[PDB]
Amino acid sequence: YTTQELNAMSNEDLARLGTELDDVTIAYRKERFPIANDPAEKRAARAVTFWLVLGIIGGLGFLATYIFWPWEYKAHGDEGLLAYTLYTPMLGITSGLCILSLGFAVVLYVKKFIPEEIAVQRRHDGPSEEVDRRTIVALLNDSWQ
Amino acid sequence: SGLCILSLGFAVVLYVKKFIPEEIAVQRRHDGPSEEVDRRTIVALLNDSWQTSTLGRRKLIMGLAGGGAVLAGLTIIAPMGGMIKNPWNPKEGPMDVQGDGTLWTSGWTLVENDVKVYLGRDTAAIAESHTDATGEHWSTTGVSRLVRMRPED
Amino acid sequence: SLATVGNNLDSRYTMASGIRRQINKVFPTHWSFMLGEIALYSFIVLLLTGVYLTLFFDPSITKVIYDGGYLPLNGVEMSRAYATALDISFEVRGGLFIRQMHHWAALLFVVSMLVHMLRIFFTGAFRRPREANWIIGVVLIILGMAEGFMGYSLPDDLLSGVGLRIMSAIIVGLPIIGTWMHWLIFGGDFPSDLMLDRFYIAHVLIIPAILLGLIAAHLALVWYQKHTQFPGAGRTENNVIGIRIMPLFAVKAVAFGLIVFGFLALLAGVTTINAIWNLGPYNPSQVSAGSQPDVYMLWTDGAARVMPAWELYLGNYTIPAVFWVAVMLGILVVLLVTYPFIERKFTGDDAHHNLLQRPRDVPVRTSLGVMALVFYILLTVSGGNDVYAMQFHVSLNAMTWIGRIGLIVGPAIAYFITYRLCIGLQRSDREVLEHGIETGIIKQMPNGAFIEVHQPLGPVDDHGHPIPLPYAGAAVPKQMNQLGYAEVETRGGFFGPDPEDIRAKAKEIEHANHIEEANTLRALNEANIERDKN
Amino acid sequence: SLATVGNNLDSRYTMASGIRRQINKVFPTHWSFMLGEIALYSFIVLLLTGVYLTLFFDPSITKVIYDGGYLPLNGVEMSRAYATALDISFEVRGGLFIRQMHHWAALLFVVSMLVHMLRIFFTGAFRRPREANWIIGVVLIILGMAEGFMGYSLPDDLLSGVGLRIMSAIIVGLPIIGTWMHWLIFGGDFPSDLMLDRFYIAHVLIIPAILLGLIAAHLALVWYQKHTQFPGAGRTENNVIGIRIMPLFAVKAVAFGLIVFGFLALLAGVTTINAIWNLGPYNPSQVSAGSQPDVYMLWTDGAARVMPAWELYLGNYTIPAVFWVAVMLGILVVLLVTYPFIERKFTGDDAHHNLLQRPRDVPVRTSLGVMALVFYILLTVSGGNDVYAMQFHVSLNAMTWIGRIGLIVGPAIAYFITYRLCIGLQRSDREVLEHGIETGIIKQMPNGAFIEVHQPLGPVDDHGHPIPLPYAGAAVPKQMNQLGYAEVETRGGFFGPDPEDIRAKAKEIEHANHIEEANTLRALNEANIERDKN
Ligand SMILES: CC(C)=CCC/C(C)=C/CC/C(C)=C/CC/C(C)=C\CC/C(C)=C/CC/C(C)=C/CC/C(C)=C/CC/C(C)=C/CC/C(C)=C/CC1=C(C)C(=O)c2ccccc2C1=O
Ligand SMILES: CCCCCCCCCCCCCCCC(=O)O[C@H](COC(=O)CCCCCCC[C@@H](C)CCCCCCCCC)COP(=O)(O)O[C@H]1[C@H](O)[C@H](O)[C@@H](O)[C@@H](O)[C@@H]1O
Ligand SMILES: CCCCCCCCCCCCCCCC(=O)O[C@H](COC(=O)CCCCCCC[C@@H](C)CCCCCCCCC)COP(=O)(O)O[C@H]1[C@H](O)[C@H](O)[C@@H](O)[C@@H](O)[C@@H]1O
Ligand code: HEM
Ligand code: HEM
Ligand code: HEM
Ligand code: HEM
Repeated sequence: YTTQELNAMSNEDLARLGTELDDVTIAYRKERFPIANDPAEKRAARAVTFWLVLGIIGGLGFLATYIFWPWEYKAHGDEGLLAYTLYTPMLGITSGLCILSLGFAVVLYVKKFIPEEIAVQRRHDGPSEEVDRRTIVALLNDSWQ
Repeated sequence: SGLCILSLGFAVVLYVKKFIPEEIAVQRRHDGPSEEVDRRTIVALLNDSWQTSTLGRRKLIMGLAGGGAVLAGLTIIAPMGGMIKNPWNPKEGPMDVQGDGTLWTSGWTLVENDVKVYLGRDTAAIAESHTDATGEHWSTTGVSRLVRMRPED
Repeated sequence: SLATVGNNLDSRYTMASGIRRQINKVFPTHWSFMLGEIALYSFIVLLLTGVYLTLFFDPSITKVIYDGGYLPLNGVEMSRAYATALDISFEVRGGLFIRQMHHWAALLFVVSMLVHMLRIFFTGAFRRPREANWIIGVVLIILGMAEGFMGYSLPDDLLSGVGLRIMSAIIVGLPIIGTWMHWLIFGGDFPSDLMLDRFYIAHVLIIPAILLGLIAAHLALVWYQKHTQFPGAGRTENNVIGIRIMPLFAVKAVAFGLIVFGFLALLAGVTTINAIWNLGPYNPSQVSAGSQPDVYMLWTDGAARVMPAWELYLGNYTIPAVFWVAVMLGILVVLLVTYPFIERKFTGDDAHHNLLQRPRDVPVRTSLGVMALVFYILLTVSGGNDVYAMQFHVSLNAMTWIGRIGLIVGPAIAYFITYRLCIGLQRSDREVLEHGIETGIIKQMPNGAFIEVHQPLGPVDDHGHPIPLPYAGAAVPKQMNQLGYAEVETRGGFFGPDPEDIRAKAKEIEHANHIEEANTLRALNEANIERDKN
Repeated sequence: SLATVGNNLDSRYTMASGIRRQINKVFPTHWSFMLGEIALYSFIVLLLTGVYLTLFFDPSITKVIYDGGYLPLNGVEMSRAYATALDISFEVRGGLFIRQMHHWAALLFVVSMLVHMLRIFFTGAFRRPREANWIIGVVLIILGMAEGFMGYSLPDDLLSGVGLRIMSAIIVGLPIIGTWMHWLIFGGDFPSDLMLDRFYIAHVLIIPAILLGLIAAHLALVWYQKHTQFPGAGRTENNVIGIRIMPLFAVKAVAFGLIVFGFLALLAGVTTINAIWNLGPYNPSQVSAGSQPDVYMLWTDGAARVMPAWELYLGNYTIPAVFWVAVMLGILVVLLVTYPFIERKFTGDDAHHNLLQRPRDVPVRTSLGVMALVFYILLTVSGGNDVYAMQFHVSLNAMTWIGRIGLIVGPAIAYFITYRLCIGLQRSDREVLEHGIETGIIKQMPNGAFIEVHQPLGPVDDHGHPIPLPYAGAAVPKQMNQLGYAEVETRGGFFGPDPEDIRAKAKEIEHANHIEEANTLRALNEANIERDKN
């Protein structure tokens, strides 16, 4: 490939060449929505925003509960026994809300914004090549003889 | 063990320089920058993946995602604060002969608590063995490690 | 600023073609092709929560008088191991949270591999060329079980100590060299010094290293065969149809990755596991009624319960009854490890299979799998049959006999039913191809004949009666909603009706989209045909 | 039946093509290119001897009364760590042998890395594109030192305990985060219960994991960018001249591997290291003379001795005199890590370097290296000047002042001498190329002139003085025996010669072979000239 004909390729055409050097063909790549400012974009954006804000709240909750909450052991019939027995559960609730919500936000983004894709790749397996087999047993045989 | 392994090593080396033939091999280097064809092919693919994701346009989504990821990271590493201890909090229970646990106290601080502290000479006494009907055991009953000392000693 | 970081990273590693190859690998999208990730993520949580857990733990058997966070058990003489494990839950800020995360992760890990192995088994992903993967994976699960076993035996509480007593007395009662081997492992009579040290040094190093090495080899070997997939439209045995690594696969992997991480963080807080403060220090005289080891170790204990008193006395020597248990467990492991070899001996087919097969199309293997699952489940239930007996009001002797007899008649019934159901599923699959989807439109013809409307998936000859489509190894639709005949044709929000102008175009666009998709898929099929005839 | 083993391995992993390339990789043969292998083999011995050593070791601080094998310490209260380290060496058959093997391997490991780093530095192998390897390697040496430090401090004897006391009191004296950091590392005041457990886990798992990972990355990265070589005959920047992996490199690697293994196995028996029985249990009140750390840690301890009492007393605050020591040690590391970058800054060389350079051709870098070596050696000696003072009868105050002043005057003299000697070596090279090898056959011309016969290595004109050849970056012979003019022309044993026919026939073949060998190098150069023309 002369450089002269590489500058004559689009941003897309170069990629399509790129994907084909790995025996990969992109069938059915489709933009999520080719509509000018449809309300569905705002709806998808407002769903992943929900799970992002909720995750932030969960993170701040975990940090706040980790620092400022009675965590020392209280025995049966002590005053602060309720506030103590709830420390570990609160940690679980908050941490499991932070990371889980971020996960939900990330998956909802993949399903709603990143385009549909079908890629088909050629597969290279079996008894290798006729030449490579002959020249590996000949090299190994040579080094032993 | 030295003789065994060393001798085997010597035998193996002495074989390669006496029996294995003399070879000069020349290999061609393929290094430095990659071919331009592939170069503009890997940057175009990465650029395609970023542009088509349509994440650059969503300032709020990526802004909140950054915050969320940072908070997640901090949530993960937060239980490392269980290692944090206040150097200036005295250890639980009354002050013992090793002090209060802080850098201020030295076990001589017991003198300030109306305790009569002597100067203890170390006699370096060890445990005594005792054999009975029930085997042999080491006891430290009669033995005193530290003993009081006099101003003529 | 970014153009220049890549420039001087490529100029020295010549990595443009190497990276492009990795980011263009295609992976089949199927929910069952993710179960392997769960094991990986749980393993990452284990080694990470485990390292944090070793900064506060002293694996010593040296007896001390406890004075700490747990106000009960103050003044009680315990080991150094028990006292520090009791300190990482009552004296370390968020130490109980991490301890519980660790144990929950262990459970998920073992269940993350078992279910994964079931997926591999049923779909036939262990066939040529993937037998090194099967062997590696089998070693992975056995070592995972062993690792979990030596993990909960570290605290040296009363419950775990009985497990060690059982394990030591299993070893000591081995023919010929079970006495010398027991003394070589524990370093003397049980319990011994350097017994919690050898276990702690093999649970946080020997096993992890072995496991990590096997896992890394496992994943690399998987990346080399670039997965397998189910038969479908346009997909042959020499291609992979799915999604590329970026931007779709990598993000989905992270998303699911943190989902598992977040889920383990929830159970670690809200649900109690291994409440060691209620169990007390290990004492050889004290025992409890519920002395089951752990869920993944229940099958071994269940084997020991249902084995009759069959001792062999040979003059000056004796073979314990538990020896047969060892023999049996050894057979189960050997059967599991060398399955691809036994399956291909009795089938006589080793033909480099890259296309999966649905469980319904392999009734013998499916039935053997369900037969073995019932065997394992009965052993597991028998392993905790004393908690079953009380809570469910059943005779404990009756439970023992259920275990004994059920291990023979349970597998037999499981095979029969599973085989018949597999063939049944095959039959239902052929009715659709021969006659079409059974629509729910019972029309009355003028003569009075009640007839059901059938939707053909293929061309018809003269007057309905579709040309029977041959089986293709894929999932055939069974309902009319699976063809999108029930699809909601009203765009908008829950309250928003959505303007018709923008609502017409979107339905048209999606219509053109799935038309193009179907067209490209059938073109791929046609390509395969004219390729396979040369 | 080996072809059928190959057939199965190939039919599954398509491995014929990808391994032909592995077994054909050519590596330059030079004695200095084997220095990294010493570090690798020492590291392998450390992992293996270390794992064996953990089956008998209890890393606890809990005090016990000793009643073991070493009778001269029976009845003394010691920790569990010291008692079990005493049991490895006095109660385990060949436990002292393995303990000593471990320590000797540690020493060799650190010195192997040092010598390898020196080879990399002097020859200029850290240049583009190999800076990542330099940074990785520098991290490797620091972690190796840290690993060794936490290793010798495990037995919890009197000597090692003082090292921990020094280390803890260094940390506690840090300006702001000094007392808060100490409580985070040790888990409280020194000594603490969890200290030897945090040290044990960092030593058996944490650091070796990181080390193994970095080493693996190091080797893979080296293997990917073939290797550098000295600019010899026929050798360019676009080829490698050496030997293929098999059969020659692989066997040589094993032989040298065994040599190192055997040598460590000899030292483990024949010499004593770390005789911990002589030293007692750690006691904060008792100490010994000298009490130095390991050789690799002496530079840090030497820094603390030669730093004057420079405490800063601010308002109600204190900066200890040790703090400046940390600053100095912080500089030395940063200077070492980011060397390739300062090289490039002051030289303005940003090319792709695959050809090495002899130390004599880079006098500034060589001189800086010897300057830095003298700095390191003075720090090492002054860290252990108590043992030097006593054994060599010099004032200890004089030793301190030698260290203080020598760190200014020693490096300066080292630079001057080294620079001049490098230029001297350059000059001696040019004399040979200009005039020829000095034979040493002084003969008298008829007029009475004594002249030495000169052997020209190039073509001469027609007036005696031969046209001098330019420098080519390679070693030029300076003796006439280096051209084989003193070669023994007898074939045979020690007592008897070979038959004449077998002798003359053998000289002919050797003569033809060496001629043709030189011809290959000549032809190489010719092709390379035309190659570099384009
Ligand atoms: C061809 C060949 C053999 C080349 C040589 C390459 C080689 C051996 C390079 C050296 C290794 C490297 C890069 C080391 C890094 C060094 C460094 C900076 C630090 C040391 C590392 C360290 C401290 C280790 C100790 C503990 C620790 C943190 C371990 C890592 C724990 C983890 C995350 C383990 C799992 C990752 C692992 C072993 C992957 C194998 C690689 C492959 C082929 C993965 C394929 C793969 C699969 C299969 C998924 O399912 C997946 C799902 C979701 C996301 C991604 C993936 C994914 O990448
Ligand atoms: C990589 C980015 C790093 C960003 C850092 C952000 C990470 C967020 C989580 C940090 C962990 C939790 C923070 C605070 C956690 C907390 O609340 O701890 C108290 C708090 O400290 C104090 O008051 C004084 C304030 C000290 C600041 C604490 C915040 C930590 C930050 C500044 C340090 C990390 C930054 C360094 C980078 C790290 C990279 C590595 C080089 C100690 O009082 P104390 O009374 O001793 O309580 C004891 C029980 O804890 C204990 O179990 C014991 O049992 C009890 O006896 C009791 O003593
Ligand atoms: C699992 C380890 C794998 C070993 C690797 C194989 C290396 C082969 C050579 C083995 C060296 C032989 C050492 C035998 C030692 C000996 O003589 O044992 C004494 C009495 O033995 C006897 O008469 C009979 C001894 C029979 C045992 C020999 C086993 C070797 C063969 C048969 C096994 C095949 C190995 C298979 C390879 C598998 C590879 C796996 C990696 C016990 O008297 P005792 O009073 O307890 O004194 C104690 C000290 O002996 C003791 O060392 C201890 O250190 C002291 O503390 C003290 O208690
Ligand atoms: C340590 C637990 C395990 C982990 C982390 C693990 C991980 C993985 C991953 C990530 C894959 C890629 C494809 C997929 O997700 O399905 C995979 C595939 C596979 N695993 Fe596992 N695995 C584990 C256990 C096992 C076990 C126990 C077996 C077998 C008894 C096994 C056999 C296989 C096979 C045959 C494949 C190939 C599937 C295919 O290529 O179609 N694995 N594994
Ligand atoms: C390989 C997977 C692993 C599994 C399945 C596993 C399993 C377990 C289990 C079941 C326990 C008992 C926990 C409890 O008492 O609640 C445990 C304890 C422990 N594990 Fe692991 N573990 C694994 C890996 C690791 C690793 C890699 C480390 C260290 C680097 C580690 C260090 C510990 C420690 C220190 C304990 C302390 C005992 C305790 O505090 O209860 N584990 N492990
Ligand atoms: C853990 C100790 C180390 C081991 C086991 C190790 C191993 C190796 C090996 C086997 C090689 C290839 C063979 C050779 O040229 O000798 C090598 C090359 C190299 N190492 Fe190291 N190394 C270590 C430490 C270091 C250090 C401390 C540095 C730098 C400060 C370094 C920088 C390099 C460089 C630049 C090369 C390339 C030599 C070349 O390619 O021309 N290594 N190392
Ligand atoms: C970089 C590699 C390593 C170095 C440089 C190293 C260095 C040392 C040193 C200098 C000692 C003091 C030896 C003595 O007391 O005579 C030691 C002891 C020890 N090392 Fe290592 N070590 C390494 C790797 C390991 C590994 C991987 C393990 C365990 C898996 C290990 C386990 C031990 C143990 C248990 C001791 C204590 C036993 C004893 O003191 O006799 N080491 N190490």
